[PDB]
Amino acid sequence: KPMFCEIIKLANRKRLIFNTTDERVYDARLNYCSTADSTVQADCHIYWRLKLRRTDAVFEEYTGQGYSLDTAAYPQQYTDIIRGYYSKHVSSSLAANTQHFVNVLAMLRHAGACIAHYCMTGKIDFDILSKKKHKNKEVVTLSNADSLSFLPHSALYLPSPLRASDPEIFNMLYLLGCACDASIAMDNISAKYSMPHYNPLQLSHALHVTIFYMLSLMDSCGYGDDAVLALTSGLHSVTTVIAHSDEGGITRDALRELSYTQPYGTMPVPIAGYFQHINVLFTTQPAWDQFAGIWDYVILATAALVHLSDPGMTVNDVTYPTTLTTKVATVDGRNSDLAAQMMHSATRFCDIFVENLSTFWGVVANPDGNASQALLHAFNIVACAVEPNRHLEMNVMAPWYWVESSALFCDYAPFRSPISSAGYGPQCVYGARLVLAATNSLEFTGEAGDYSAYRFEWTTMRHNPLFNILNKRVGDGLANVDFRLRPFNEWLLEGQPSRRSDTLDEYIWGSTSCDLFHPAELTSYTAVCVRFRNYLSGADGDVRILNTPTREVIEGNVVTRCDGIRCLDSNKRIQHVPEVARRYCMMARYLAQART
Amino acid sequence: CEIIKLANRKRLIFNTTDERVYDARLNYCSTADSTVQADCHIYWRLKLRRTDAVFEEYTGQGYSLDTAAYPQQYTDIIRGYYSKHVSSSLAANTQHFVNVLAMLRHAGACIAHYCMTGKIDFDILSKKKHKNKEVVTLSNADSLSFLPHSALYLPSPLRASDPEIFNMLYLLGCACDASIAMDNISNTSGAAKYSMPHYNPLQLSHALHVTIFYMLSLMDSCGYGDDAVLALTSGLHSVTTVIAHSDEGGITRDALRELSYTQPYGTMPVPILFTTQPAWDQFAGIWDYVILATAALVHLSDPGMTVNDVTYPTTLTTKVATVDGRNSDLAAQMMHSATRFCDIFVENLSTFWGVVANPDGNASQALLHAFNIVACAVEPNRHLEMNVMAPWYWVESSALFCDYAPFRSPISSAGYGPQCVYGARLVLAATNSLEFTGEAGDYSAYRFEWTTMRHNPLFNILNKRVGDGLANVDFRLRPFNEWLLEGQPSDTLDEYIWGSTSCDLFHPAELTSYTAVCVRFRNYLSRILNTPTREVIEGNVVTRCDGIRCLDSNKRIQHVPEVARRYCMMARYLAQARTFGALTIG
Repeated sequence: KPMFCEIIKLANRKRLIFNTTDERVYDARLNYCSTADSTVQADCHIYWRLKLRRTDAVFEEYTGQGYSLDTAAYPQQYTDIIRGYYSKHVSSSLAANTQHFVNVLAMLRHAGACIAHYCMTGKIDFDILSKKKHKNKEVVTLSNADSLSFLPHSALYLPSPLRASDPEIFNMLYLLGCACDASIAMDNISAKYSMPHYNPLQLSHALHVTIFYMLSLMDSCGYGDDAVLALTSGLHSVTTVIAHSDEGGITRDALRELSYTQPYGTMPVPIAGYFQHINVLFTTQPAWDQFAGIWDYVILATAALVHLSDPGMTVNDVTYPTTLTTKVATVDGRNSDLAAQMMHSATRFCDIFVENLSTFWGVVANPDGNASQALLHAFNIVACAVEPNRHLEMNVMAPWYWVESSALFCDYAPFRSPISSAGYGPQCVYGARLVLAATNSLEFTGEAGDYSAYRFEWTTMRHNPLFNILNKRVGDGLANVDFRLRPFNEWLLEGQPSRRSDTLDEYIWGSTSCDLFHPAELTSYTAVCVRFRNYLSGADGDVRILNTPTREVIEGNVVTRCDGIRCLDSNKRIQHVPEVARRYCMMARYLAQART
Repeated sequence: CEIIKLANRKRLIFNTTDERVYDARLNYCSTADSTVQADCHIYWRLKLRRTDAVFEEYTGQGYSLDTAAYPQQYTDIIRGYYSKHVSSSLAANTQHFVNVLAMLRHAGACIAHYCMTGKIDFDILSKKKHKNKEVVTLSNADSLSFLPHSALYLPSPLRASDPEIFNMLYLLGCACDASIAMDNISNTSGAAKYSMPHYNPLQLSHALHVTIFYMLSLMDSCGYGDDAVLALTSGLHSVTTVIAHSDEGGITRDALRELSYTQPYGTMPVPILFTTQPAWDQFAGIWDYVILATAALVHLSDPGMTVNDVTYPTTLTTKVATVDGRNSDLAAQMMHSATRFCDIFVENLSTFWGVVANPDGNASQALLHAFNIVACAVEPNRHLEMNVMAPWYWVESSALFCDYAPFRSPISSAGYGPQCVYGARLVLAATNSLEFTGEAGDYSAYRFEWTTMRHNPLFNILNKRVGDGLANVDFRLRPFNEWLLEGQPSDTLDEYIWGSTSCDLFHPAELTSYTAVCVRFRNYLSRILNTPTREVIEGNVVTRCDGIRCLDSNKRIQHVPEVARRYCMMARYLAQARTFGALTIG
C-alpha cells in the first residue's frame, strides 16, 4: 500500500498559481519544550515553497531519446489476461510462455507533468493532456488483436475489454498515448476515435486512477522502481520546490533531465485489488482543493525522501552527512573534482534512494538496480556539462539535503536510512511527541565568575536542537552563547562570512526560510568548548539573571510536537536566503587527513 | 449553579462601546458593633471584543492533542459502524482517536457571541463558509480510497438518533476546517453539497447547547476533559471581553485569546440543564455565569510567594526600563509564575467542570504555551508596560460560588480570596495581629503587623460609611517600612488606597509592606467622631451578599485607579532575595 497521510490536503489552498513570479508556501509549526523546565520553549516555522517553473513547461518538445525498458514482460496471470484478448481460434492454440513486453514510463512522466500542472493551476482539459496532438491522431483499426503482429512498429495496444470494463482509463491512456509519439491500436471506433466530454473533476479522477493503474502495471512486471522514478521525474518536471539550501537541488535537476522513449505494449484489464488502499479518502469528481492537496503532499514527500535517505560518511567512527570538499578553485560555475566526489557519493545514494522511493509508494524495490543506474546516468548528464550550474559554484557542498523532512511523514520507520539513526533526518514526527536529546554528550568542565563552560563533541548543529529554542527567543537567546575557549575559530560551513573578512548569533545561517538547521551547517570534527552567560554583572556592581537555560536543561531532553500546517502567500522573510561560506578551510584539511 | 441566572437583563449589546454591568451588593458588618456597617457594590463589565470577533480567521496552527483513545464500548460502536459500511473495515482494528478542541473553541466563541449580541444563523456558526464546503461521501468513494485517521467522520446513526447534534457538529466542522466525511449525501442540489433545514435561533441554541456538553462528555470519556473545557472557556473569553477589576492585569484574557488548535478529527458515536428551547435570558444567564465563574476561578487559583515564611500573592518585579511597552525580565518571571499557575488553574478548572484531569497535565502545557506566545511576541502590549505587577487577579471571586470547598486553592488558605460567599454569611478577621501602641490627644496609635490591605478588610467599611471616609485614619511612616503598589504619587489612608471605582473591594496585594506599620486613628476633632472603638478594630467582620442586579454602563466605574508602578526599594529587596538568596531579607 502507498502512504498518503493527508498533511497538505488539510492546508486548504485558495489561490491559483498562474505565473513564475509568485509561489505557494506551506508552513508548519514545531513546538520545542525542554523536559527539565517548560519555560524553555519555542516555535520553529518550517516553510516549504512551490513554484511553477514555466507557463508552458508541460508543452515541451518530446525528443524520444532516453531510458528505455525493453525487457518488462508480464507474469503468468496477466499473460492469461492477454491471451484472453485474442480470437477464440487463436486463444485456443497459443503458447503459454509468450511474453508481451510493455513500456509506459513516458506516459507516466507526462501524466506526472499534467498532474503537477493541475496542482499548480486549476486548468486541465484534453488540450493539456495530449500536447495539442489529439487533433490529428490516426489510430489504426484491427479486430481481436491477432492482427497486432501485422504492425511493424511496437504498438500501444488498447483493447476493447479495457474500454468495456471502465471507459475513463481507456480514454486517459488514449490521451497519454496521443501525448507521446506512440502508435495506438484499438479494436472498434463507432476514422478518428471520439471520447465523451469530461469536466475536469472526472478527468482528474481518471488521471489519478490511471496513475495507479500504470504503477500496478509496472509493479506486476517487477519494474516498479522505474515507474515511481518516472512519476517523480514527471512531478518535478513542471513544478519547482524551491530549495531550502542554495547548495542543494542537483537531485531536482537530475529528475528534470530524465526522459523516456516511445511507449508500447498491451494494456490488460487490471486484477481486482492490486493495491489494498491508498490510506486517504478520495472520491469521484473531487474538487481542485483535495486533489491538489493530496498530490502536493506526494510532491513534497518525494522531495523530502532525498534528505530522509542518504548515505552518511563515517569520519573517525562518528557518522556525518556527506560533505564534499574540493581543492581546485571554481571556474565559471563548474567544478570537475566536486563532480567526481558527488558521483562517488551518488553511486551509493541512488540505491537507497530508489529503495526508499519504492518503500514510500506501494511498490516493492527491485533488488536488481535499474532505476538507480538510470538516475546515476541522469546525474552524469547534469554534471560534466558546458552550461554554468548555480548548484556547483562552491568548494564545499552537502548534496542530499534539498528540503526538510521533519514534520512531513506520519511514520518514518519503514524507510531505511543510516542518517536517521545517526541523529539527523526526522526532527519531529507528525501526530506524536518525539523526545530526543537536547545537546551532544558533554562534560561540565567549569564555571567562571559570570560564565559556564561545557565541552561538546559537536557532531553538527542538527544534533543540538536546543539552539533552535535559543534561536527564536527575541532577546538573550544566542547573544549570550559565545566561542572563545577554543584556540582556533575554524568551522566547516561557516555561518556568515560577510562579518569577518564572537557569539553564536554572529556566525549562524539566516535560516529565515526554515528555522531548523541544515544537517551540515556549522559542522566540526573536533571537540568544542562552549560557554554560556548566565548572569550579567554591571559596571556599578550589581548583577542580574539573564534568560539563559540552566545546567539541568542541557542534559534534559527536548520534547518536539507538531502544530498545524497551513498555506500562505510569499513574503520577504522566506525569500531571504543565508550567505554561506563554501571554501577550503582548516577543518577541510582535517577532513582530508581524517579516517573517512 | 444559578447565582447570575435568577438576575434578569433585557439589554442587547450590538457594539463594542456598550457593556453589561453585573452588580453585587455586599454588606460588611462588624461582629462586636452592629451599627458600623457598609454596602459595597462590585461591578463586572462584559462587552464585545469586536463585532467580527466570532469571524476571526481560523489558522489551523495550534495545540495538537494525541493519544485521545475511546473506551471499549465506544470502540465497539465505532467498529460496528466501520464493519457496516464498505471501505471502512480496515480502520476497525486500530485504536481510534478524537480531537474536537477547535470545534469546542468555536462553540464557546459562538455561544459567547449569542449571549452577548443575540443573533445566530448559519453564516455566524460556520464563519459564512458552509455554502461552499464539499462533503466527501463514503458511498461515492473510490475502491482505492480508505477512510483515514484524520478525517472527521459523522455517522448516519448519529443523524438517526439525534439530527440536531449531527447537524451542529457538521456546522462546527465547517467552521473549523476539516475533512467532513458522511455516509451518503442526498444529491438534491449539489453532488456533494449538504443542504440543511432552517432553524429558528431557539432550537439552534438548544441544539448547540446540547452538542457542547455532548463533546465535553465525549472528551471526558476519552480522558482529556480538562483540555476540552479549557478550549471551551478559551472561546468564551475569546469573544466576550470581561473588563478586569485591577487595571492592566488581564494577561490571562490575552493568553486565552492566543490559544488555537489543530484541525478537528475523529468519529462521533451515539452517546452512552434545560429541556425546552429556552429564551435568550436564561441561556445568556447560565453562560454568563460560566464566563464569570472562570473569571473568578483565575483569581481563586493563585500560587503564593513565601517571604520570610509568610504567604503573599504572586507579585512580580523587574528593574529594566520598558521598551515598546514590554519587559522581557518581567515576562520571564511571568512565565515561571505561569508554569505554577497553569498546573493549579487546570486542576481548578477540572474541579469546576466536574471532569477529572489527566495525570500528565498536557492541558496546562497548552495553556503555558499560550502564555509563551503572548509573552514572547512583539506587539505594543498595554499589560506589560509596567515594572511591578500582581498578574493572577483578573476578576474578584467574591459571591460567585455556593461553596469554595472543592476548589484546591493555596491562596485561600491564607486570608486572600473571596470575601463573601453567596447565600451564606462569612465571618473573618477585621485586622491583623495587633498591639496597642498608645493613645494621645485626639489620636490613637495601633501597631499593625502589616501584610496587605485584603487581610485588613475593615477599612472599606470606613471608606463606605457616610461623612468622612478614611480621612481620619493615617500612618506613621518609619524609614524601614516602604510601600509597594501605592495609591497616588502625591498622609491620610485615602491617599494610599487606589480608590478603585470598578469594585469597592481591595486588590490582592493592594498595599504590601513586609514589616509592621503604625496606624493612628483620629477619635476626636478639636468634638467626637464616628471612629470605631478598640473592640470593633480587634473584633471580627461578617460578610454577606445581598442580590445581584444587572445594569448598563456607568461612567463612575469606567475610571481605572492609579497604582504608580515603578522600580522601588521593595523591588530591590525582592531582587536581592531572588539572586543572592533568601537570607538577605531576613
